[PDB]
Amino acid sequence: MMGPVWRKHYITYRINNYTPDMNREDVDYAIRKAFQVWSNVTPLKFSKINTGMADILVVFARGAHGDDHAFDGKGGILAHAFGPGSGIGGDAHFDEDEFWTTHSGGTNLFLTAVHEIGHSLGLGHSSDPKAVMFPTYKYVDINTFRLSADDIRGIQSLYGDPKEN
Ligand SMILES: [Ca+2]
Ligand SMILES: [Ca+2]
Ligand SMILES: [Ca+2]
Ligand SMILES: [Zn+2]
Ligand SMILES: [Zn+2]
Repeated sequence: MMGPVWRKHYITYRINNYTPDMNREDVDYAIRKAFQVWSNVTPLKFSKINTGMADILVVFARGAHGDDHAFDGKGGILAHAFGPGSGIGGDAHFDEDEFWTTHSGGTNLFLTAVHEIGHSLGLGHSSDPKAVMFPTYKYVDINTFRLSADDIRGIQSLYGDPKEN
């Protein structure tokens, strides 16, 4: 059986704080485009809010940061996220000890967020090294990036595919 799902289509996110590694606008853009990857294949729609309680909180932090999953310094775990639910449910956390970038150096924020949001929507890891839900990081350019068949099958068995027209 698989884990619980969001039981609505309009889902909100809030960026709690920004990493200083990147331009603030680029954080915004990378996160929006990572949600779009998943919006493109489901009926889910994501919007950013700046106040109010959001479904998905995006956090940058080092070490312990208030949940049961203290980060571990540079390398190791890069980020983690919680599956659908209230409260900490759906939240996505990125380790500030990594160096977050818009490019092939350090750790690419966009690619990392697509994986984390995969978790936030209910997915687990894939055994396919081409899947974005493969557990370890491997850079691919934002332009060439595509969800694998396995990523699509996974997300569509949870939410359906849309819906158009
Ligand atoms: Ca780490
Ligand atoms: Ca939440
Ligand atoms: Ca950093
Ligand atoms: Zn955390
Ligand atoms: Zn993961």
